[PDB]
Amino acid sequence: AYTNSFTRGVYYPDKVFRSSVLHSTQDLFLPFFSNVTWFHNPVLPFNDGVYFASTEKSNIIRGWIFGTTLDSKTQSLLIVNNATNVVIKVCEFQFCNDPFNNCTFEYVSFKNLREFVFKNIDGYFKIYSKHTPINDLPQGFSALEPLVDLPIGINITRFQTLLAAYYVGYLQPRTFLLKYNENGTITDAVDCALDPLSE
Amino acid sequence: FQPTNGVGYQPYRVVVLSFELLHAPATVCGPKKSTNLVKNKCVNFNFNGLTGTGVLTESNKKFLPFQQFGRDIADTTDAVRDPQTLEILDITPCSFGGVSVITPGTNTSNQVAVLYQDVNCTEVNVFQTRAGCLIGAEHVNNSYECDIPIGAGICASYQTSQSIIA
Amino acid sequence: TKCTLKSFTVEKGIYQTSNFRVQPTESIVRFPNITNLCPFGEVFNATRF
Ligand SMILES: *[C@@H]1O[C@H](CO)[C@@H](O)[C@H](O)[C@H]1NC(C)=O
Ligand SMILES: *[C@@H]1O[C@H](CO)[C@@H](O)[C@H](O)[C@H]1NC(C)=O
Ligand SMILES: *[C@@H]1O[C@H](CO)[C@@H](O)[C@H](O)[C@H]1NC(C)=O
Ligand SMILES: *[C@@H]1O[C@H](CO)[C@@H](O)[C@H](O)[C@H]1NC(C)=O
Ligand SMILES: *[C@@H]1O[C@H](CO)[C@@H](O)[C@H](O)[C@H]1NC(C)=O
Ligand SMILES: *[C@@H]1O[C@H](CO)[C@@H](O)[C@H](O)[C@H]1NC(C)=O
Repeated sequence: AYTNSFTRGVYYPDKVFRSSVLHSTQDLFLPFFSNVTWFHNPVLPFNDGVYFASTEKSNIIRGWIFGTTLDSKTQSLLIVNNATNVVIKVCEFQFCNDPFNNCTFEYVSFKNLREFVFKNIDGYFKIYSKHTPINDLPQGFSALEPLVDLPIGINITRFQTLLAAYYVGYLQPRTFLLKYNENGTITDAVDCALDPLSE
Repeated sequence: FQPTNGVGYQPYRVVVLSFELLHAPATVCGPKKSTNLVKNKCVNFNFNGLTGTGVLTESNKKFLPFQQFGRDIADTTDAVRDPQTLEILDITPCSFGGVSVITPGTNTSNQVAVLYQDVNCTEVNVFQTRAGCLIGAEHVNNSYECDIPIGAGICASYQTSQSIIA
Repeated sequence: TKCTLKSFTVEKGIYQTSNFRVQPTESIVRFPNITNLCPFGEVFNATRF
């Protein structure tokens, strides 16, 4: 299946603060009016990023799975919310073909829209997020504030999903034009290559 | 192992730290230096990542809870969030400018008066004007035709024993 | 002024000779509160080797 992500998927590309100034930045962004592979379980590729979204009711979507060969003999990340905290590992736990050991990291800590973004820039993990109430992907604009960072340097090519609806995009290297308001909040953006008026 | 041997057979504990390095962010690192904070002086700073020289002053900008820097329309550093106590500072380049030697005719006199351009000369008889601050010139409340123009409506001239007036 | 004009006499006017520049007083360095130190007290101070 397919659907059309109208205007979503803009994340603060850096840490500076700019007030009421139009800036033009080039990075990996989700192209405007793209297709998102509407879903309702299997593995997927990790071309250069993701735009995992969701519209859940009771936290049916839990976590994720990453990694190149997705089992032993090559490392593979993990993220889970097992009703306690977001346990993170880079271990080689045998990846069951239907899920729901010598490792070098660890960590332990429709009305929702858990928009997320994932990037393996320089092989290390980078996560953004924005958790918005809603009441079938709505239009509207909202930026993404970074919340985590993992210095792993693992080699990722593929990922998966654990267990409402969720979607998937793919980031691409496109130039935008961001409208910081006075508070420094991204308020609007223009895709710099969509069509002649935008150019 | 007996406590009353010599040192030769006497037990010793050994720990061997094997420092290994790969293409990793290398988080296992020792404490960095941290000096106390001084404001209102042209100091040579190095905040968490970035460096430079300026005159740090307490500010009133409101960063977002995750931002750290600030920038102008021309992409220049302007504000820094202090990593220890989260108060936002500003950054002003400590002043510079030019030196200009006013003279009447050397034929007339050897006395001059200097004008430092665009400073407050409180850290640089002594007069503060709108174009700089003038050193070595009386102030009159009268008005005449312009003799030696200076800027922003100030003209100085040599007048009566005599001296230089502005 | 004379040395910039290449003259021993200068007529009435205003001339520019040099440049003003405040110098940096001192250095300052800031970094986040260094906490979470290594549990080296766990391997050196351990019970049994
Ligand atoms: C992408 O979206 C367009 C418009 O919705 C659709 O026509 C197309 O089939 C979708 N898939 C691909 C691979 O282009
Ligand atoms: C990592 O440990 C596994 C067993 O847990 C072992 O088979 C493997 O050889 C080890 N890797 C290296 C590089 O020593
Ligand atoms: C991952 O594999 C690619 C080629 O498939 C290689 O260029 C890259 O260096 C590898 N990275 C790591 C961390 O092994
Ligand atoms: C900016 O921040 C202030 C501080 O809470 C808030 O009251 C205001 O709604 C925000 N937005 C605008 C546009 O002022
Ligand atoms: C200028 O200098 C000449 C000699 O060099 C002198 O005779 C004359 O009086 C001077 N005039 C003034 C106005 O100083
Ligand atoms: C000169 O410095 C003092 C102290 O910093 C300040 O109060 C004063 O306003 C300054 N002068 C001008 C003209 O701003």
